[PDB]
Amino acid sequence: KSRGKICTIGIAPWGIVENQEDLIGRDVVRPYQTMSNPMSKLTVLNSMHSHFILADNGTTGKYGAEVKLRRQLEKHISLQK
Amino acid sequence: FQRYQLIMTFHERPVLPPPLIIFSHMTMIFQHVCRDYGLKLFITDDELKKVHDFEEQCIEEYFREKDD
Repeated sequence: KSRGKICTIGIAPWGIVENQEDLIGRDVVRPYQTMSNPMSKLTVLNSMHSHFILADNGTTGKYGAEVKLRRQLEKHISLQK
Repeated sequence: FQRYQLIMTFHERPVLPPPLIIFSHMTMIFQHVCRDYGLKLFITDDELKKVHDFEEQCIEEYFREKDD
């Protein structure tokens, strides 16, 4: 209904995306599928987001790899002039 | 509408006028034994991608304006 863009930024762990593959292409457009498989035990990347920051601690299938980084980034951008 | 046909038929014509076009006709026979612009415009993949993005932006803006 409206013009303009919203700078929505997602900070998600790398171990929860439904396709760890199909994204390894460096500086090249990689098609992604929004179809959700309930039996895949993971979740798809939410569309309608402008940018993503995929942080990994080396594990796969568990959270906790992005809360501290997100809080540190919020602290650093809060002090920005 | 006919401006296009005029431009095309003078782009396809030889250089020398009909009083001295007989020279240009002999060279075609000699070259018988052997369009960057004016018709088309060839562009790279980056330019093609930018053109496609511009066209998608234009069509979505057109539909949004029509609905509003």
